[PDB]
Order: sequence, then C-alpha cells, then structure tokens
Amino acid sequence: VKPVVTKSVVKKRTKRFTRHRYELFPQLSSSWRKPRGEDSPVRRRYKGQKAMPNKGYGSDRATKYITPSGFKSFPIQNVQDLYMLVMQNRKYAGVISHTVGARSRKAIVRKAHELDVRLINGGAKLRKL
Amino acid sequence: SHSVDLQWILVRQNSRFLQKRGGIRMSNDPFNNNGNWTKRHCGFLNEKAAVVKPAKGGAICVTVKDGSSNNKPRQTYRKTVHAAGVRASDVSRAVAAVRPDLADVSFRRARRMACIASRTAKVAAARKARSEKIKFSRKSVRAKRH
Amino acid sequence: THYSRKPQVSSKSAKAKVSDLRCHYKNTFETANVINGMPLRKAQQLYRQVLAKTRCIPFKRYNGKIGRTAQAKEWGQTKGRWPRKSVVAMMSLLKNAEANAIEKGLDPNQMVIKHVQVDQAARMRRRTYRAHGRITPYMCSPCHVQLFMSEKKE
Amino acid sequence: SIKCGSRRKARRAHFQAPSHVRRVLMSAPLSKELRAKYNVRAMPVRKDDEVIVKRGAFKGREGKVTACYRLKWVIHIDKVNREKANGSTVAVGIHPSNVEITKLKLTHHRKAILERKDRS
Amino acid sequence: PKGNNAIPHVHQKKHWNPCSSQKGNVKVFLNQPAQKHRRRRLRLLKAKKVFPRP
Amino acid sequence: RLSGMNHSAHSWGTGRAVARIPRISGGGTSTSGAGAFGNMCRGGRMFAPTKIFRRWHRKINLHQKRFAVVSALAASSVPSLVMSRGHRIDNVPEVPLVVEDSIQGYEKTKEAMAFLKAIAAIDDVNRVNDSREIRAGRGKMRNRRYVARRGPMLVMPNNK
RNA sequence: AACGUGUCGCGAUGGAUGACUUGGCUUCCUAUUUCGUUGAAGAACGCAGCAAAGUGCGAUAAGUGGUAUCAAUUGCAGAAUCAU
RNA sequence: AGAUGUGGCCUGGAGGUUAGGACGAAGCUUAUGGCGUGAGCCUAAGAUGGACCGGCCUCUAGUGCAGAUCUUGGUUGGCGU
RNA sequence: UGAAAUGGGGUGCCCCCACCCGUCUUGAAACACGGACCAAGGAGUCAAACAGACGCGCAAGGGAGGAGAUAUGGUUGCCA
RNA sequence: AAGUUUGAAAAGCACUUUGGAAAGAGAGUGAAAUAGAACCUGAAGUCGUGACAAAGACAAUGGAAGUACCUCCAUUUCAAC
Repeated sequence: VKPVVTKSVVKKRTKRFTRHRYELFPQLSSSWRKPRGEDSPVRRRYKGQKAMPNKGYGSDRATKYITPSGFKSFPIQNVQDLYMLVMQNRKYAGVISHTVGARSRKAIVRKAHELDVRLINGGAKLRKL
Repeated sequence: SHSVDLQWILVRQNSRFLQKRGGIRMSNDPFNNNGNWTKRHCGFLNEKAAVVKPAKGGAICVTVKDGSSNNKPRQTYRKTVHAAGVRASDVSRAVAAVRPDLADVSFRRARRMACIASRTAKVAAARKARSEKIKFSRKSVRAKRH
Repeated sequence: THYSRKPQVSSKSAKAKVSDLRCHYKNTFETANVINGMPLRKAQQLYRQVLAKTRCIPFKRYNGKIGRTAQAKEWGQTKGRWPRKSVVAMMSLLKNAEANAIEKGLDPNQMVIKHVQVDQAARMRRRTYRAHGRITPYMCSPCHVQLFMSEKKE
Repeated sequence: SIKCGSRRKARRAHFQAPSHVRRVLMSAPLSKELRAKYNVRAMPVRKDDEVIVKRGAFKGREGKVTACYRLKWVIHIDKVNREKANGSTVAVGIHPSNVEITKLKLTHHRKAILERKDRS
Repeated sequence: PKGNNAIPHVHQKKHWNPCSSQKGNVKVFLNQPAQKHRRRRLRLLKAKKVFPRP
Repeated sequence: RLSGMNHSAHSWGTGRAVARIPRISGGGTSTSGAGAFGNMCRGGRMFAPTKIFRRWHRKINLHQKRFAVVSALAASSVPSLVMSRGHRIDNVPEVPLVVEDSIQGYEKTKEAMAFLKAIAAIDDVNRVNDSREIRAGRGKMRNRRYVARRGPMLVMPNNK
C-alpha cells in the first residue's frame, strides 16, 4: 500500500533543544526549560550559546506529522480498530500499542494483511514475502 | 424536535464513536463511510444516511436510514445486498437516492470493498497453500450443537 | 550472581571468590590486579617474593602519597609497596582456585589467570574522638574479590 | 470475619479471627454423594476426614487429613508429601477450599451440626 | 489598601482557626442531615409509644 | 491540626554554620537537631493543612435543578444521542421504550431476565456485565474495588 | 609508555520507584455507657515443661469457675481418649 | 518586571466512555528510533519485572524543582593522606 | 533478497564561534553573596465580607436559610 | 530509627570437595536461587572489570558545520523496476 506522497520532506532543524548546561549536572534532564536567568547568556542570545524554541521552527504543515514512511501514525489496540483506517489507508497507518499482546498481536497482523492497511510495528515479514 | 444541527453540537466533543487518538480524530461509528468525524459522515446522528458495507465473497450491502422510522431501531436501519459483480456506480447511485451528499464516497468505498474481498481471496489462499507443510501439534474445533 | 565476566570454555576453568573480606580495598585492588595475566605458579611466586620484600606490588592507582621505591621499576611505576595483609589473603584465594581446578580434573601447573576483579563492599563503621567534643567516622573498607582461571597449551 | 464493605475491617477481622472462626472460615465442600445424603453444601474439616484435592499440583490425590493447622490456614493430608533435602518426607499443606470431602468422620456434636444445616 | 474596593469590616481578629496552637470556636454543620434523620426517627418512636394519643 | 508539630523545636540561629530553620531539641536520638515546623522538613507540617471547614457542598438554584432534569429527559427520547452516549440500543423496539404495568408483578428473578431479553435490553445489561474489572488506581484500596459501566435504568412509578 | 579521560557489555556499592496494606485522619450514628476507702489511675516485683521483651495473669499467676462452641494447641516436648 | 491566551504538555484521585493484561500490568534500563517549535508523546529491545492498567469528555487537588548557609537518607574527591 | 541507499544515533578530529550559573544591582565573567553528587520531600492554600469581568437560571421580581414532610416508617450499603 | 514483603508451599541448599573457620567450587529444591535470609521490584550517584575510541600542553563542557570510523535503530529500493 504505497503511501500518499507529499512535497519535499525537509525538516527545519533535526537537532533537538536541550536545556542550558544539563551536561554538567547528572540530575538535569535533556528536556527543554526556558532560562529565566537575568544575566543568563542563553536568554540574551550571545552567538555560541544554545538556541531557543520559536514559532519559527514549524514543520511546514504540509509534511507535518508524517513519519519517514509517508504515513501519519494512528494507534490501534484491537482488531476492530483496523476498520476506521481501511478507507484512508493510503494516508494513515496503524501502530499496535505496547501492552497489546502476543496473542492479540497475532490477530491484528492477520486482519491487517488482509485489508492492506499498514502497521508500523506489525510484523514486516508478511510484507517482504 | 432535536434537529441534526442541534445534536451535532452536543455529541461533537464527547462520544462513544469519537475515538480521537494521538491528535487524530477518526470515528468508530459503524455508519461512517470513510471514517472522518464530521456531520455529513455521522450516520447515527443524521436523519437520513447510508453506508457501503461488505458481505460474503464480494457482495456489497447498503444500510439505509430514512426520516420516518427514525426512532424504533430494528426498523430504522435497512440493509439491501447488491449482487457479487456489482458496478460501483451502481452502489453509489443507490446511496445518492437517499443522501446525494455521499455519492462520491459511496463510490470510492464500493470500489474499496470490492478490492478488499479480492484481496482476502489471494491472501487466504496463499496462507493455506503454504500452511499444509506445517505439522501442527494441536488444533481446535467447536463441536456442532443441536 | 557476581562473576562479572564469563570464561571461554568453562569446562576448562576454575572460578573462585571471596566476598566482604576484611582487608583494605585500595591495597587489595593493587595486589590482585598485578596477577591478571600471569600463569598460576608465577602468580604465587610473585607473592611469596613480595612477602620477602624482594619484589613489590606496584600501585598504579591509589598512589596519593607513597614512598618511591626501586623495586617498582620492573612494573614501570616508580611507586610500590608491600602489603602483607592483603597478599596473605590473595595467597589463600589462589590456593582455593587451585583446589577447584584440581577437582575438575585439571593440571594446575598450566592454569593461567584471567579476570581478576576487586570491588568495594559494605563498609562497617567505628567512631573517633576529636578535639572539642567532636566525633567523626573511622569506617573501614572491606573488598569483594573474584577471579577465574583457564588452561593454556600448544 | 464477616465480609464488610470496607476491606480494611474485612481483612482485619479475617486474619485476626480466633480459632473457632478459623474453623468455619476454612471449610471444604463435600462430594455430591455426601450432598445427596446429608443435603448440605459444605462442612468445616475435622481431623480424620478422608478428603480429595481438586485444586492443584496435587490435583487428584486422596488422603486422610492428618491434622488441621488453623494457624497456617492449612490442612495436612496423608499421601500429600514432599521430601526434604535430606530425604525425610514433610507434609505439604493445602488450603481446604481447594479440597473435597469424600468421607467425613462422625461424632455426636458433628451430627448435631448436619441435622442443623439441613436445607430440607 | 489599594484601589476603589470597599472597606473590609470582616471581624476575624479573635482566635478562631484551630491553629496547631489553639482550639478556637469553630462550629460545623456536617452532621446536619444525620440529625435530620434522627429527629424524625425520634418523632416516630414517640408516636409509636404515645399511641393512640395525638 | 497538631500533625507535624509536636516538638520543642527552636532555631539555633546564625553563627552555628547551619540553616536557620527550627530544629528539634534534645540529644541521644537520631533526630536530635533535625529540622522541624516546616513543610520542607521531613515530617513537618503539610504546606497549608487541610480543614473540615472547606466548602464541601454547593447550593444550586431550585429552578436550574428542575431545568436540568427536564433537559436530561429530552435527551433520553433521542436514539442518536443514546447511541453515542454508549448504550447498545440495537434491537430496542422504540425510543421511549415503554412496557406494561405488570412488570411489577414478577417475583422470581429468573423471569425478569427473560423480560429484558424480550424488549431486547439484555444486550446492554451484557455491556455492563462484561465490563466489570478491578480498578486501575489507588481506589482499589479505598473501598471501591470494581468498575462497572452504567446500565439501562428502569422506572417504576410506585416504590413497589 | 604510565596516569587520567570517554563509550559500551556485565558486576558491586546504595535502597529509590511501583505494586502491596490488620495503620493513620476525619465525618457520622447507637446505649438499662462513666472510676475510687468494698483500696481507683499510676507505680514495683513476679507467673509458663522450655519464656529476654511484648500480651495475659496474681502465690489458684500464660490462668480457676459457668454457659455457648464442637476437636485442637502447635517452634518443641507433654497429655484423659470422643460423648462433653 | 508585569498582564493574558492556548482543541497545551505532564501528575494523584472522582463521575463517564472505550480498550488492554500471565502469549506478561505498573515500575525500571537502553549508540530504540518516530512525531511535535516546545512542555512532552509514541513504538522498538531488556538474556528486566511479576499483576495490574491505557486512551477520550468532564470534575478535583497536598498536581511539575536545580539553587533557601533548604530537610532527611545515601554517596563522594581530599586519601591509603 | 543478501546487499545498496537516504535519515537518525554514537565516538574522535579539523576551520570557526563561545567568560559561570542563580541573585541584589545604574552596573556581575567578577577579587559580590548561595553553589561536592544523587534520590526522595520542598513554597500563593483554605475560609469569610466587597467588587468588576465572563458562564447559567429567573426577572419587578429573585433566592433561600433553618426545619418539616414522604418514596425512606426502607436499605449492610449505593442514600450524608 | 525500623514494612521481619523469600516463596504457592520451607521444598530454608542433603551430599562431595578446598578451608582452622568464614566461605569458595560442585550438586540438589523450586517455574524464577540474578526469589538464599536485610531474601519482591533493585533506580540515581560513585566504584571495579573486559572490550574499544582515541587523545599534546589551549581546564572541561557548549554552538554551528563537515568528515573519519562505527552503529544495524529507522524508512526505501531491488529489473517492461
């Protein structure tokens, strides 16, 4: 089920935003926080300090939220949830949830391969027959 | 008398059929054609509706609402099977009799079910063709009952 | 658990360990690690010589302030030291891993030593009395020690 | 040890239940052939009763019930056994609700119970 | 005080809150309905004993 | 109200080379000199201790309570809302389902079952019945073990 | 070269998180509900085949008596032998 | 400094709704990638675990940490000094 | 059908760019003060009076409070 | 201060062997012993050990942009393509 192709997939910035000076301290998480420091260099934009998030980094809104395969990812907990995306399968693809099972995961792999909807974490061997 | 206009403001942001996951809004309504969450596609909500729904082999059912038996449920949803080899414009033209809004989707969905069934036929054949070679140490059968 | 590493061909091998041995960690770190490649018989020779203060146990880490010595030249460091307390312990552990190997049908004269490892162990505390009515921890520092051996042949 | 709504009072009154309550609480069902005769759904287990395990890993064993250990919430049977490390056998205890009473010992106050239970 | 707001006369100065320090004169009606079902149960029982006197 | 408080704690002050919070007074125990009387201290007070005089119960206008029930019934007569509100309602003969008055005559419960299966309501009461699970949450430990879906209420004019 | 740095695989030191809960807090109700010179509350010593603490008990001491219950208690030893 | 907005992200619970789980829940670990400007989400693997639990609407609060000579527990360089 | 390829990730290197955080301050990289590491705790809350926005009902009327009355004079409870 | 919460059940490791002993190596119980007594999960921080990457003194980290070597995580392709 070859995806709906979009325009060019160019990302504005691939490298993540990490908070200022988290490498020094082991408890600081790489997640972003906006520095409120008054003399803080990053807040003042010193050229060679880390860059902040803006409204300006948006993803182009055409290719936005599209995985590298060309499918916007819709989660699925059971074989009945495959039916919603039967019709739009050119656009959406399913993602089996983490907790869904070795037993239910057997079913959804079948009833996806029959309908031609695509699963990301669904077994790929039926596709590479 | 509870117009569709008024009921769509009520069920819009909360529902059994809403199913918004990961920022996407699909709809788990059985009467949606393509599955988007919008008025034209809410089957349970509208006063007249239709669906292209599969049946055995390649037959294409169509379920159809109408103004009149709108309450009284086993009587408000009426299914009619089209024959196996039915043209898709045949099914769409049925739906367009009831709800001309859906004339396009019912076509695309009519051709869709026809694709699925002939897809199930190739698959279920190829799975069993190579399922013979496998020696299973168990299998289960539900015993016929009288 | 323990045994951070696995012997290749464990059918020819002898594991041994001691745990929570009362002895200094930083001294046993130094006197164990010298062995790590040496065949068994030459690792025992090394120790009986250290007790005789002919050869020495080179301290590569935990050197903070130590006497320089001329017996550390063979190992490349200037600093060395002769920790009998911790040599006599490793004497008995190597003598155990030789008893394991001999019950496994092996000749201990060909056993080579692999993977010697020393870790800190739960340290037990005692007090100390200081000027102006202070008390400060006197705690000691035992070690865990584990090693295995393997044969070698042409 | 009655079931309450509160589960904090229920579990408390259950595990602090004295001996006699622990006799009722741990009671096996008795086989259909003894339900037919005495018309009783279940009885509390006595010492000598002969009894069959339905519940587990011993499922299908048959034994005489050496003694009822009410402190461990357990029954000790005959021919339900395990060997220690050193080779002696130790009676493996089983909970009564997992077990079935085939043949029950009778004494005069145990009969005054079966008359007193009768559903008919 | 700042702005055009009214001049607050709330009289809370006396110790009322039962601060870890003090006890404090707080009356709470959380038992209102349980005493509503009680005054009734006790009008019935007296009606049952007074019978058949009005 | 006394929780996290009973102590003799005072503050050592400046000049002791330590934080200025109050500290427990005494000796020979593990908590001697430990911090007290503050939300940060292990075991101090909570920040703003909860009270019984919180406003638990809200008034409602008598009218709006009436308006709200009235308005809630007009939604019970619409099969489309009821569809999405969650009940099965598939084989239900008609929206304000209505039944006889003899329904109050049943005594055994086995017969009231085949009633529900006759007006089709047995399909919804199998939605409640198959949905019973043990909770995810701490509520299990509070006295609520099980969650059930909400069912097909039945309205009988007399208490009887 | 040695020390030292860095990444990964495993391993120790350490005891967090979650899951678990016979505890706490608070709200409510019932009643032939209120101690003591007829020696109370509190205090001390003691008591078990084996018994430090704890619980129970007082030279009749891990209990006597009476009724109800209906075969245990149980870490070990001991013990009338099932109609009370 | 400050004001406000968000169909805006996270957390413990209550009313609903829809699902998952011994064919492996929460928790945990990872040169596991994918999505979002971001808070964060989600999948993969565990040679981790052993029984709970997710989404969505609404309600609710003891709801988001790096700094206080912050509190408690642990550890640590100085130092085999 | 094993590989090829694009993207993400890791480690090192090169050319270049780059003062240490939070804070009081006209002014902090400061020879200004707090600062070894981590885990778990850790700070605009509750109540009342008044006001103005915004949501809702009703409207020259609006709304109770306390209590009473029964379905319930019932129910372990769900019902405070 | 302190959950004494191992496990379904103590089945709480008989026995051989090195040791003065502690213990070690085997074996055995059990679905798990990396559930072996503080015994469920077992995090952060710090330390050991094998492998490996390199690296001059510009304290270290940091930005941007390449390349070198890995990674085998992802997506895509494999023939009138």
